[PDB]
Amino acid sequence: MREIVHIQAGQCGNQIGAKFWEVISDEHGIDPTGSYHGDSDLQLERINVYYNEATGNKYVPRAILVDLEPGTMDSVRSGPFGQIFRPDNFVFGQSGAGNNWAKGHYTEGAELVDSVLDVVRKESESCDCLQGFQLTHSLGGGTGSGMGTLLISKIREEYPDRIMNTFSVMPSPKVSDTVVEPYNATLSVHQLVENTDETYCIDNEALYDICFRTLKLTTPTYGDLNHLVSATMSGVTTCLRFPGQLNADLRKLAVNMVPFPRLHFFMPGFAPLTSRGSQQYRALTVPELTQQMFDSKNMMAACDPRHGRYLTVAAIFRGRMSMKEVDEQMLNVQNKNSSYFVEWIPNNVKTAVCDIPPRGLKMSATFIGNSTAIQELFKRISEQFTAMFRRKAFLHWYTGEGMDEMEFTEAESNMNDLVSEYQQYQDATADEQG
Amino acid sequence: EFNSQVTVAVRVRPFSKREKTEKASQVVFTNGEEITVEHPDMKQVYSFIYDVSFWSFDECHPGYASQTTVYETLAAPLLDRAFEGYNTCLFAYGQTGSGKSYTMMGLNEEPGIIPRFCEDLFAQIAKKQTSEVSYHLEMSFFEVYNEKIHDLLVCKGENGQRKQPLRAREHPVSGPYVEGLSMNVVSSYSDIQSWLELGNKQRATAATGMNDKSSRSHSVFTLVMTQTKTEVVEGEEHDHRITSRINLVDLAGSERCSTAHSSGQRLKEGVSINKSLLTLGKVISALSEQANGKRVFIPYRESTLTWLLKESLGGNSKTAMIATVSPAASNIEETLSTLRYATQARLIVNIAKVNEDMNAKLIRELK
Amino acid sequence: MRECISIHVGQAGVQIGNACWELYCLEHGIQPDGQMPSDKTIGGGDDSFNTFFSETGAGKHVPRAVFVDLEPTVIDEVRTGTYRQLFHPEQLITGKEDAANNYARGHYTIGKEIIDLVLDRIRKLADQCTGLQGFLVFHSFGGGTGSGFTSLLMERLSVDYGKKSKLEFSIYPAPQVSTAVVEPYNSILTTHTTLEHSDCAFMVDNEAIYDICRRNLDIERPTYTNLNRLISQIVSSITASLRFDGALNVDLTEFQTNLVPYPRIHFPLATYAPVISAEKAYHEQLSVAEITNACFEPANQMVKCDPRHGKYMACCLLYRGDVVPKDVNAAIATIKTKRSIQFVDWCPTGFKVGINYQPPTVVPGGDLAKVQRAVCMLSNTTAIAEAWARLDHKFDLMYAKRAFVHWYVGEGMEEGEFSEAREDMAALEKDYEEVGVDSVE
Ligand SMILES: CC(=O)O[C@H]1C(=O)[C@@]2(C)[C@H]([C@H](OC(=O)c3ccccc3)[C@]3(O)C[C@H](OC(=O)[C@H](O)[C@@H](NC(=O)c4ccccc4)c4ccccc4)C(C)=C1C3(C)C)[C@]1(OC(C)=O)CO[C@@H]1C[C@@H]2O
Ligand SMILES: Nc1nc2c(ncn2[C@@H]2O[C@H](COP(=O)(O)OP(=O)(O)OP(=O)(O)O)[C@@H](O)[C@H]2O)c(=O)[nH]1
Ligand SMILES: Nc1nc2c(ncn2[C@@H]2O[C@H](COP(=O)(O)OP(=O)(O)O)[C@@H](O)[C@H]2O)c(=O)[nH]1
Ligand SMILES: Nc1ncnc2c1ncn2[C@@H]1O[C@H](COP(=O)(O)OP(=O)(O)O)[C@@H](O)[C@H]1O
Ligand SMILES: [Mg+2]
Ligand SMILES: [Mg+2]
Repeated sequence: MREIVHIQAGQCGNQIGAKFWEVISDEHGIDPTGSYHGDSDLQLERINVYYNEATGNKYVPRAILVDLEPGTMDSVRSGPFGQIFRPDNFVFGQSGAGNNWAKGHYTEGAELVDSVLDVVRKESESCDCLQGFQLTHSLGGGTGSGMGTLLISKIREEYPDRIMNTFSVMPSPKVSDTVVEPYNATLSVHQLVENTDETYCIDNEALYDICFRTLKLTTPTYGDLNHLVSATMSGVTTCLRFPGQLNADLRKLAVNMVPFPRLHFFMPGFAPLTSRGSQQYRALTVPELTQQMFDSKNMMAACDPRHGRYLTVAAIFRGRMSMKEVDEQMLNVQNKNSSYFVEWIPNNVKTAVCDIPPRGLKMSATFIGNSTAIQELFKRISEQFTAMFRRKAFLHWYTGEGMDEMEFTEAESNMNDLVSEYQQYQDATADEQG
Repeated sequence: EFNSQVTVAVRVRPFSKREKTEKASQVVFTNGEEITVEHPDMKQVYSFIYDVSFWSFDECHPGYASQTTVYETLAAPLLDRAFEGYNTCLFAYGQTGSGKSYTMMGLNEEPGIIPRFCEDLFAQIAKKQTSEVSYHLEMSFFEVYNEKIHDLLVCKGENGQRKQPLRAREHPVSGPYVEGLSMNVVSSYSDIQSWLELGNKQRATAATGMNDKSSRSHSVFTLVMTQTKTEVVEGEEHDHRITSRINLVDLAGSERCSTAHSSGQRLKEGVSINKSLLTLGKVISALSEQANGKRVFIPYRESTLTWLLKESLGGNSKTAMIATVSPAASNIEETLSTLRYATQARLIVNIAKVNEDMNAKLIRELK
Repeated sequence: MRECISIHVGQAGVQIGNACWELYCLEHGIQPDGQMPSDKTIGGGDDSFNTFFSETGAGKHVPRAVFVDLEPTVIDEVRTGTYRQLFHPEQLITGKEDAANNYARGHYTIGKEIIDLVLDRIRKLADQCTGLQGFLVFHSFGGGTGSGFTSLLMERLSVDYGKKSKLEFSIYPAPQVSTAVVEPYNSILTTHTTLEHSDCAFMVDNEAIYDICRRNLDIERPTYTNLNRLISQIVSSITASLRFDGALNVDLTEFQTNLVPYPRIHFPLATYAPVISAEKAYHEQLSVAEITNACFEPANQMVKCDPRHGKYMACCLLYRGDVVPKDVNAAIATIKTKRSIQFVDWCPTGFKVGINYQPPTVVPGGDLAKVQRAVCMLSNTTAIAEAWARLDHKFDLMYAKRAFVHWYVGEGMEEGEFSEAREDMAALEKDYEEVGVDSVE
């Protein structure tokens, strides 16, 4: 019943989500026709979270594919799982946003957005009880940053009592892939802070290190990277589809992860990832998984938690785990690494355990963490931003589409206030005597 | 160099129809400056000191503070400083059915602070209206309702639903402000009264269990006063201007859903009020700890109210608080929360300055 | 669905079009007859790639291009050569008399009574296009038609179509080599008019490609059938994301944005790193880390201007073939580490990246090799100010004595148009100083 609408904006999200349905269908026993060819009877019990029944027990996903270019949509159709999506749910235009946040928000996206709302309002009304939404976009361009942030501004107005989860690829620290990353990443944060409840921040430079350092992959394509993001996307929504001993919805995590309404930027993770050789030399058990999850070298956010403090974290387990083995291990982290946690939250950790594991692993785990080390990502954009905006380098492509310099200054001070909201907590606090 | 302290004042209300039907006991006693609360259980007694106390419990007992008395004790100094060239703020705080709207706006035959303020302002202007000094006055009156902003001084068009919301923005110097807001000119008391009537008729009101005319929205009354003056200079005169913003704020109540029998829009709007008071409270708790050496970050962006009032709670204004309390024993903990937040607001210090409209230009370097 | 119009002005543009339309046909499976036999094996789809080639119901493919030269020689080669059965017979010759290398003839006098017959064909093509994304203009500073006509055209195209990307591929005059005594004027008069209307002007210089073809491909006696085949590749890279699949696709409005901070210094430089022959094709790895570093090797630039005398304001890398992003990020990280490649203080994110999957094709009779990887760089540098100053000094040496001006006045050009265009070119030389001065608080 806890139904979810998936929305995929840009060459990134439509490339991630396309793998997300290659990963969920294998978990629910759906073939590329929509026909069910599974083994267990638990798959079909809660397949309604992501899928809809069409005619003959053919299952059509609740996906929404949006972009300002038809090239990405052709890859989905001419692909493995192209024939299952609703062909009336592919919304597209031409003459894309040109790496301009001004176009996807005001000029071009505003022409195509009402078409997107037609799909959303039809899929949500067709759902019995909406748990929330799920957006996969890339801020750094103009479509996912512009046309995605605009949709959240509108769904939050129509559905203000529902969850709006977001899986966003953030700009990377070392090497750029778009020259105007700061202007587009900045203005998105000015909107996401006001209109989101969970925002999972992903960075490709970290996945390049995961794929190289852990998986021992020498030529990692974007398929492999998005084969990692889709995992966490499945772990967060596992306790709605399969049963367990301690279940956790989306709201139970945010209530246990968002202590103040603006600090909803997380550092995800997945366990157990290994190379194809070392698999025969490991022992799959919780103390082996918890060591990978809390490892700084297994994050996707390109931020070291050891330069901050975990305000609150979570752990979603899948398998025939032992709860004593789980509760004992999370306590070992806080008592050992007490400096990387806050004092005014006594138990900084939440846990959840499902009983039905991933297709080929006797046990998996998904990790979500809110830390003050996300300060480093926002503090960087604020430096690149003001360095360009102080000289007004590329600004005439944003004003020429119907924007003003004041809207560039608002987003700067907001992001700078979010830095201070995280920075007060990162410094160790002390009462008079306590 | 200036550090202006916030002027906190308290007003005890008389018993209500509910608190007389249920024959509730008196627990808030006064002696003048101090206000004490003897719990019924008689296990401990709390007492608080304030700059100003008002006791409207009895219309006969000595110490009875009236509308004119609260005015002449609180607002008249703010008017003096506003003419001096300061920005000023007067904001109410309390629970449901405690005398905030009656205190500030008042009724037809029992005026509050706002009409008296505007009247004495125009009187002093007409009495000092020389060719040496000219005066220009703009007003605005707006509303916060379910985190949405609304203009009160418009004649809405006919429709199934006609409430066009506005947006809040951040000007780098002037600070937060509202885009799309009617700033209407005023020459005398009559236009002010007409606009006040229109605004109080457009404001959101409802019937709940603790007040039949419960305001479902925060209300801000802004007056922008620009006084122009001369100095004999190399050329023409009329080369000094002093601007002053007066912000009179009437907020709603905490509204426990159990007592305030609420379902649907009342719950919804009530919940919004509860989220607005929690944020405001957190901002008054951080401003009272930032005036004691400890460094803290005030969260003004978590609520449109505190966001617009960034310049009043802190920053540049001479500001005053009117806490409103009920003397019954069935509301002790809420009265005490009000009094504790007021005693913490007493410790706030702002940096008030004269708006000469000349800094960095020429006479800053003269100085 | 995404369609781009090409405009080839002068002998230069036509001789690059012919180089271009020999390559666009091979990649997509088209013969010079306009036909497409490999549709037997797929059954339609979009292999008749609508970016360049429209299609008739009879199976014929006709390209979206407009040629114009004001001289019948170069275009009559097309109506009598291999590609006579491909092009629409409306190939705009009005060459009863050429422009005599005179921007006053190409703009006014002989530029009219042919500038109104060029807009009709474009307007005819656009009404066949649904998603028109922009124009691609091939011309040359140094002539009258490639200097006057283009200016005259780009003014009109900035009114009929307005806000659409107009990217130029123009041959910039070389510092030493030249084929005319009036390149300074026409190159200076054309910027002044084309500056406020174009969006990104890709420059090339034949003195550079001559050196590339000598050092790399081992061609010591080349001609223009070789140079124009390299330029054919640069355009295929820019337009590849509109035809084939990929991971990071780049629309036309991304070059207009990342490479052009201010609206007046939109003058980038181009490169093509793996310019190697079939023999040097072996003995070499040809990886991303190999190909990316060559694009900053100043000897492999396609315009003679050392970036080590200036600073980079932006850079766009366009990869093709078997390329993995992990190899790209490792490469840009190596360039950001080096100190001989300076970037402005107001662009710490100074790299745009795009990737495609379709490798380049090999024209038979060609000089280039078969490769699985290929890269095109597009860099906006402050070095280009040196070339403007050179053209400005030549202008002053020859305008102070009023040489060759009577040929321009004789074609309706005012004397004050040379002082107004040389004073507007002396502003841009100052703009490139400001963008190179490091900010201070
Ligand atoms: C033991 C064995 O025979 O091979 C393993 C294997 O080598 C490992 C390393 C697999 C392997 O994963 C990868 O090789 C990989 C490549 C790029 C990026 C990420 C992973 C495996 O492919 C993955 C596969 O696991 C799954 O298939 C999960 O069900 C996975 N399924 C998919 O994602 C999927 C993708 C495309 C099509 C169908 C299914 C999954 C992950 C998260 C949530 C649900 C399902 C397994 C056990 C293995 C192989 C096959 C080698 C791992 O898979 C994951 C992410 O759980 C990688 O680390 C685990 C540990 C496994 O032991
Ligand atoms: N790269 C390249 N440049 C060429 C080619 N043909 C001519 N040019 C250049 O064109 C420049 C002068 O322009 P023209 O050749 O006269 O061409 P045009 O635009 O028609 O000028 P007009 O004949 O006067 O109308 C010379 O400096 C050449 O370098 C060519 O095939 N390839
Ligand atoms: N992880 C991942 N990121 C991608 C992928 N493709 C693009 N991106 C990111 O998305 C950004 C490009 O923005 P994009 O949405 O494609 O621009 P648009 O085409 O104009 O909408 C870059 O910063 C990339 O880092 C992908 O396949 N995987
Ligand atoms: N000092 C007073 N004298 C007489 N009546 C009062 C006094 N204070 C409050 N009241 C009565 O109590 C009610 C106050 O409601 P109000 O102040 O509007 O609630 P809130 O302060 O929550 O907006 C009014 O109906 C008013 O008649
Ligand atoms: Mg009220
Ligand atoms: Mg010619």
